[PDB]
Amino acid sequence: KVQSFVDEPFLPLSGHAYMLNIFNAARFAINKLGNRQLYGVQHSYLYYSLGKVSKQLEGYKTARICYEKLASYKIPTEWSEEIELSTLLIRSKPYSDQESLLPICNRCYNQNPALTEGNRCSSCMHQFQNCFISFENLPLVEFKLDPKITHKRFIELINSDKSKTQPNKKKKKANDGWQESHQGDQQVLTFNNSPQKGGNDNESSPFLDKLNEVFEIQQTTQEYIPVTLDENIVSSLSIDEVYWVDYTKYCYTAEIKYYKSMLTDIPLKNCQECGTFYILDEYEFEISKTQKCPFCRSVDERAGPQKDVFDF
Amino acid sequence: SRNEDDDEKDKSNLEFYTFFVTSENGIRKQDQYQLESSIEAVFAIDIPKLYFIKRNKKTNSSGQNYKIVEKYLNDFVGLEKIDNQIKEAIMNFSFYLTMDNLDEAYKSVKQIQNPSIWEKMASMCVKTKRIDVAEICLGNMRFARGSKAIREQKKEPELDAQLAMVAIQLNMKDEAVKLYEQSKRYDLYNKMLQAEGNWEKAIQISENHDRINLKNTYYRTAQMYEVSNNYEQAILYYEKSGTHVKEVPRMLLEAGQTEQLERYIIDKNEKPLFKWWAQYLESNYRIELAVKFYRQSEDYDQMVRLFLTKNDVQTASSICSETNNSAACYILAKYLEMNGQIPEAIQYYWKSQHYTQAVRLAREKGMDNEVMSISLQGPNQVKLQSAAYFEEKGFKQKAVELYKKGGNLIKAYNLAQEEKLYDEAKQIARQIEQEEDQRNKKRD
Amino acid sequence: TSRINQIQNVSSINLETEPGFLSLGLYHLAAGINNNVWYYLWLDQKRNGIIKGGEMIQKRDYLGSVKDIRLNEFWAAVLTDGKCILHTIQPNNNVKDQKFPQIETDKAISGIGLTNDFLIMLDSSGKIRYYHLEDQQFVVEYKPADCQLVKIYPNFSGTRVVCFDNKGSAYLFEPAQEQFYPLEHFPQRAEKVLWDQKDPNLFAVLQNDTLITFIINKNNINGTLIQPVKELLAIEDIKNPGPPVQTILDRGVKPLTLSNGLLKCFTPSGSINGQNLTSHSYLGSYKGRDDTDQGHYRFFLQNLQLHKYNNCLIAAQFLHNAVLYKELGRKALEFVDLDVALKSYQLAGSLSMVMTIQSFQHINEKNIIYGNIAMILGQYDLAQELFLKSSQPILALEMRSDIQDYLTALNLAKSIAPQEEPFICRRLAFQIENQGNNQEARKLYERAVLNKDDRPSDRSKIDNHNQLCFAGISRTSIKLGDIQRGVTIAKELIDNNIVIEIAV
Ligand SMILES: [Zn+2]
Ligand SMILES: [Zn+2]
Repeated sequence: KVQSFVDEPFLPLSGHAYMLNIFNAARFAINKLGNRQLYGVQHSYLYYSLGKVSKQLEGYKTARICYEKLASYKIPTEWSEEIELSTLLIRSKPYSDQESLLPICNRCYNQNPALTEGNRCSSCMHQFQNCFISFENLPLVEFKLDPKITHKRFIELINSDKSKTQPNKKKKKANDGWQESHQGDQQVLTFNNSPQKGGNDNESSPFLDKLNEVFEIQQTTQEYIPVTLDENIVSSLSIDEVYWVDYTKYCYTAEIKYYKSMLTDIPLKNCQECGTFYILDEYEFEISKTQKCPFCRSVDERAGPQKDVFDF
Repeated sequence: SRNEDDDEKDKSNLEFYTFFVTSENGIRKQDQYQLESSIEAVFAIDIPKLYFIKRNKKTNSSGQNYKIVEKYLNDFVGLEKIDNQIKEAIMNFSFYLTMDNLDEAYKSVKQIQNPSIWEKMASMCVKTKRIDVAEICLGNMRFARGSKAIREQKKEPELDAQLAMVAIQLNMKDEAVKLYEQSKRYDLYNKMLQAEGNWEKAIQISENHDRINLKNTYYRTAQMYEVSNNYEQAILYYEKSGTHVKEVPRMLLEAGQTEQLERYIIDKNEKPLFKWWAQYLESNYRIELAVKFYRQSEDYDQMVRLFLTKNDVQTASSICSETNNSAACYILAKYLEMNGQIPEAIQYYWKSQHYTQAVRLAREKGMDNEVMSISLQGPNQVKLQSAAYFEEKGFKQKAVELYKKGGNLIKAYNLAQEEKLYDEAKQIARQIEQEEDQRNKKRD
Repeated sequence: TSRINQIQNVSSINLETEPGFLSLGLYHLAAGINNNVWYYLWLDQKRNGIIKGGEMIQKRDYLGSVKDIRLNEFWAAVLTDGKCILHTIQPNNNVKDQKFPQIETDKAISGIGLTNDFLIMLDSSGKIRYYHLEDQQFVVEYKPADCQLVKIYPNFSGTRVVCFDNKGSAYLFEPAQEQFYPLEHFPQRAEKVLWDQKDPNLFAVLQNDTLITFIINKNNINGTLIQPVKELLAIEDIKNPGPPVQTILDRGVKPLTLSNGLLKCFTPSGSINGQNLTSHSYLGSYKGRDDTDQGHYRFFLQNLQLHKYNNCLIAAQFLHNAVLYKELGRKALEFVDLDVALKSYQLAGSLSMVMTIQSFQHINEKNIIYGNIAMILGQYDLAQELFLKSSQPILALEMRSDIQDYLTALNLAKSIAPQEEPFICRRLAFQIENQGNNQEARKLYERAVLNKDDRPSDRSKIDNHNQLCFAGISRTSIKLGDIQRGVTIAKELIDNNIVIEIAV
């Protein structure tokens, strides 16, 4: 993606969405790769594109960091004078970035810099997620299931729990948590130079209480241990938000990962053949444009069984 | 084709064989020499030199003369530089290598050591197909490049490939070619042939043997032609290569032949070429020609973008009404978001199959019929979100209906007990028993 | 003067006073006499097209004299004996004067320089300051700047600057790196320096009677190279410093500027001569159709001096001599020109060269390539130092083990990556059975065995090393008379050929 951007000469007045997508792709690639110097990449195009897109989109801290990195790099003489001139020009610009662009880490509620080692935040040790079409951060968190609980009956039990947790007004935990969130609300914001701490704990739910207790435990231990959930929280959950990834078609029993979306308003679509996440807007637009899954390189579900003997 | 007749003029029917004879190992073959047709007879044998009789046909006299020809042994070819004490060490090492007596030969070579002697060591080790002594010698060259080649080549199941690589490192291409043919390996030989310079021979070998790396060979030949400044040959081998849509414009702009690029794009008549040329025209402030080439490339998003740059919304509206492109409508609605044209923006978002944005905007602005019409044709998630919003609204009956038409029917059943209706409740009961039977009929 | 060998139509501007200072901008024209300044404009900004006559926009008067006038496109700088001021040429409706530069010292600015967007001011105290036009801020400050500053000359964009200082000294300054660079072989009475619009690397210095040309090189291995280009007629015989090339200039003529290897020489009767420097002059003289061999060798020599490696490559391919091919390949390799070096070496007839060249073209990292080029071409210690300076010292350890020095390799391995101690130690074992020191082999092999037995992970390599070390102890114990242990450990080991060799 970034090479298809860079080889094309840039438009002086280009679309803001295209620039944002290119910046996100470059930042994600730089964060994920870092220093492995694998076969295929040159580590110069990414930095140059990130610098140009940041200069066009403020991003003063990232621009300075990538410009220093490129100064440590060697480039063809066509770009050196432009790079030094842009660096000296940006020297006069204010620091502290521009906000409203740094990714928001879930289970932390804190703001982190765009370039943070192997695509993880400083507050916790949790892997980020991105929609491959737009390379935009997704509001998703990872959780595990007890070995005693089996997934097949887990599905039916959580379905029954979601179904029962609506009409019966006797006792339910979901509506209790919703009402507690509506009644009591704590929202604090603190400003710093690079970071921002968001104290948003209005939603008092058993899941979030267990999450914050586990986060304090991990801070005490200074290590990462994935959260393990018991039957009560599992019953307290619903059906639409879960986005479990299965590798059963390749291996009948290898592993299974479970993810929860904090924001239920945003819809996410998970291709199980390639096990990749997408935003329904971009995924639907791409499917309408072409009937092939981009990373999966497989047929679309809406179409018929194209897999016949002739194609085989 | 004719590879056995013309070579017999200089080849004779006499071959020389060298042997070391002892009681322990009996007789062992050491080396073989092919005598040319000019060589008439074997004169004698000496340690540093071998002497033969050669005819003198060029003499005009009736009686042709005969001269002595002095030649070096295979292990002594090249070493012109003081041969007084080395012969003993070389003979001892070869003799001990005949029986593979490693340590005796190593301790015999210990006392002298010399880089030229070490390269002769490595050459004869390659000749005798021994690897450990060969890599030890390559360690003793202080030849870091050969060691790096060893390290990068050792990751190969075939030892013959490593031997051929060492032959390349020691500069005899014929032995490496023979080894590659012996091992039935052609890709490494194809790479070597591509490197050395005979590109056409490499192309022929690839097409008759591999045919897989043929595209790579074409690309490499095109790159070589580009280095040779042969623009026509470079572009030709680009179209015979796998990719030519992007390499040709890049080389043309590197050279600066704008008119040649124009001739090429007019001859090709391809949409990506039109898009590239229009983008370049817009970059160099040729707006009208860029618009014309965009029209020839059918990129309506670009016309909407350009007309939005100059705030010429009327022509953009006409274009989106005529072509009815989806992304053009999407970007037009994006502009209308800033332009304060919410109804038309929502309509265009609905047309562009972007459901959630339009339905969420209308839910904030309070439109009822449009959002349910959108959700009826939308996916399950949009249906759920819109009908939950309708639950949040003052009228819940329509939310019940949209659940009934939505993907969640147990929710409709539970609402049926909640609102304690009977007719719609019994219809929902019929629907839920239908879905239960549908699920039970799949597999049991 | 856009075109070559001909002069376009001149345009007349009317005046009634005779100024002693003249300044030219992209659009305006400034005429300055003592305490009087005149400004002229063409059309009204945008694109000229048709050009109108001289328009008197604003007559400017000063309390002091006008020492110097500068005008880039949009702002104008006026110098008086003690103070510099700024002005806007297009607008006169604005009643707010420009922010006056300088500080409480209020001393005369020794050096002033206008670029497209930046203003450089250098004071008599020896301090250079960078000023942003639209922001009006001091972005870059450098107070020490060696001993004392006399004269300054910036690039047309401000990327480079050259400072002439007391006792006839010269220095090069880069705002990005904020570090000075001393200069050598410079005349002490040169008055001006002209940059080249074609390439920022090349520039020229005007002595009172001679022209000197200099080039900045950053692609040179482990060095930023600045040197006066020499003249040489030897057939690759000598590569040593010599007299610099000097262009003979006529008496009382001032070249206006140098661009594309062409100098705008001005001579009386209003004559403009493009001429050429006597380094690119023979470059333009050579045609390459038939010519001769001495001329072709001179063309190759001057291309090598000017680093025109494409002309060097064509001059090489004309003459099939192998030594010239080797020299050109070595020079291109030393100037990190990978493609030219590969082509020259392939034309020479070597494959081991091109294998490593193609392997090197893969890596785009900086220190890794610098060290690899050093270790292929010349010395090895500098390559090791470069690799240590890089982020992959394991390559340096491998290179040191490759030379088998084993005096610095072991120390480096212990210093950086002590987890590879066993394998390298095994190599020492071979060396310690090469020198005949049988006893030391026992302890070296035993230490290696203990080290590899400590780590149980990845049992394949551990088992291979164990078998090899067991063979080593078996052979060294047999050689030392320890028959029982050697024959026993030969019994447990299973690899047949090694046991056969030990029995032999
Ligand atoms: Zn976190
Ligand atoms: Zn997929």
